[PDB]
Amino acid sequence: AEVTQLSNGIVVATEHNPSAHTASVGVVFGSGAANENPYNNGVSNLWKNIFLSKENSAVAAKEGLALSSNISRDFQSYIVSSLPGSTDKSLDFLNQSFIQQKANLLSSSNFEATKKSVLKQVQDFEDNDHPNRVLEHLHSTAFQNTPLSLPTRGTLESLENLVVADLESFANNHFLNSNAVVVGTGNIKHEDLVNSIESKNLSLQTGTKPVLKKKAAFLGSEVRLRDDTLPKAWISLAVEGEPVNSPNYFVAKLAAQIFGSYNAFEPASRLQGIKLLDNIQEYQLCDNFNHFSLSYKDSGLWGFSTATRNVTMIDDLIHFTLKQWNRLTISVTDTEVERAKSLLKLQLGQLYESGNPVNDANLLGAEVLIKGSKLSLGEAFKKIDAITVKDVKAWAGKRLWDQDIAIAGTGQIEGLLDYMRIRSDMSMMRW
Amino acid sequence: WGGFSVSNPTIQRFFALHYLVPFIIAAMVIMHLMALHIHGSSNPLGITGNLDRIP
Ligand code: HEC
Repeated sequence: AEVTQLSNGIVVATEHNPSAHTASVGVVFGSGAANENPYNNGVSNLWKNIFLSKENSAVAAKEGLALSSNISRDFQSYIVSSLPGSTDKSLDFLNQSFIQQKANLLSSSNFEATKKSVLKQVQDFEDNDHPNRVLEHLHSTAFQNTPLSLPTRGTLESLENLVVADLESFANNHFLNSNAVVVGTGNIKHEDLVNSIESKNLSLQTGTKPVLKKKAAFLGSEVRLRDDTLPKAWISLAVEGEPVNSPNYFVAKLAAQIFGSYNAFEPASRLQGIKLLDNIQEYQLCDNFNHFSLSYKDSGLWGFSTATRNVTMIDDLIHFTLKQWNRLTISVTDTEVERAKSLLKLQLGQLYESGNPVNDANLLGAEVLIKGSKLSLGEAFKKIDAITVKDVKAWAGKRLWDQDIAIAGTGQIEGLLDYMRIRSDMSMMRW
Repeated sequence: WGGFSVSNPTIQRFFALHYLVPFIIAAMVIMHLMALHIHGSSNPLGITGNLDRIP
C-alpha cells in the first residue's frame, strides 16, 4: 500500500507489492483520444496496434517478455510485462521501441498490414458490440464539438485516410517527456527501477510541450441509431457528471452504487436491495442495466445503460428508473446510503487490488498524471464512510434535479419516447 | 305542432327537445373519437404517419 514517486528529469512512479510473481514496466502519456482532431482521430489506436505488431512483439517474446497497451480519452499507455528478475530487459525494449525503432516500426509493409487490421477491428466493433457502440456514441453527442466526443478506437473515415506522417506528427507532439510518466508495478522497488533509469541519460525533445485547445462542455442532446433488425434495444442515458479531482468524485460514485447493476438471469441479482427492482421485475422491463459515474480530466458522465427485449414497455423502464433517481434529491434513506458504502468499498477494492500488475500500471500512471500523486485505498475508504444523506441530497439537487440529459441508443428503439418526455421526468410536481 | 298551429304545445316540446339533443351529440362525439382511434389521424402529406410519431 505504498505510493512512491520521484522526479529527476523524468517523473518516475512505482507501487511495490512483494508477493507478485511478475512485474510490469512502461510509460504512460498524459494525452489520449481527447487530444486528437476529427480528422486524425484514431492515431493513438494505430500506435498501440503497431507497438503490438507481429514484428515488435516477436522481439520481446524471444526475450521472454509480454506486451500490453491501452488507449483512453485522457491518457495512453505502453507496458511490458516480465519476471521479477528481468526488470531491466524491459527497460531496454522500452527505449529500443521509443527512440531507436521509432522509424523501424513505421515501414511501408508493417503500417499497411497493421492499418488493415484496425480497419477490420473498428468495423467489427460498430457492426456487433452494441452496448459499447452506444456508450461511445453517448460521449459523442454529450460532448459534441469538444474533446471528449472523439471515440477512442477512431472513426473508419479518419482511419482509412491516415498516413505514417500523421503518426510521426502526433508522436512528436505528445510522446514528449513533460507529458509522460514511467510506471513500475509488480514487486520491484522504487529505488531498484529509478537507478536503471537515471543510468541512461539523453532527454530526446526536452522543453517541448503539447498543443492546447478549448475546454470540454456538456450539451443536452441525443443520437438515435434505430435499427429494427436487431433483436434488442440498447440505450444509455446520463447527465453531466464529475471530473477526476472534484470534491464530489465519491458522492457521485456512491450515488451510482445505490442503483448499481442488474442481470435478470442471475438469481442473486434479482434479490439485491435496490428499490427499482420491485418496479422492473413485474413485467420484466429489461435483461440488464448498470449505473456509472465516469470521470475524466475536464468533465464526466453520471447515468446508466440498459438492454431490453420488451420493446413495447421501454417508456416504463425509463420512467421508473428516472423516478428512482428523483429520490436522491428528496427521499433517499440512511440504509440505502449505507448499503452503497459497503458495496463501493468492495468494488473499489477489487479494482485497485487484483492479481494483475498491468491494471495497476495503468491506474498508477493515469492518476499521477492528473493529480501529481495517487490516493491510497485506505484514504479513499475514510472519505467514502464520511458521506451523509445530506451530501447525496445536495449533490443530486445540483446534478440530477431538472437538469439536461444526453441519450443514445440502437436497435428496436421505436418505443423510446421523445426527448422532452424523458427530460420532464428529471423532476416531480409539488405544492 | 300538437295542435292547429305553432302554439303552446309546440314551443314547450321544442324546449324539452333542445335540452335532450346535445347529450345525443356528446354520445355521437364519443363514437366519432372511437372511430378515429383505430387508424389515427391523417396528415397533410396524405401518406403514412407510422414511421415518425410523437406523443
Ligand atoms: C362531416 C365531417 C365531420 C364532422 C361534422 C365532425 N368531424 Fe371530427 N373529424 C372528421 C374527420 C374525417 C376526421 C379525421 C381528420 C384527419 O385525420 O384527417 C376528424 C377528426 C376529428 C378530431 C381529431 C383532430 C382533428 O381535428 O383532426 C377530433 C378531436 C374531432 N374530429 C372532433 C369532432 C367534434 C367534437 C365534432 C363535432 C361536434 C366533429 N369532430 C364533427 C370529420 C368530421
